[PDB]
Amino acid sequence: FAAAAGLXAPQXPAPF
Repeated sequence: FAAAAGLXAPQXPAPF
């Protein structure tokens, strides 16, 4: 769970 958030997070801007 924690891992998921941490690995995803830097790509949050991408759809933008």
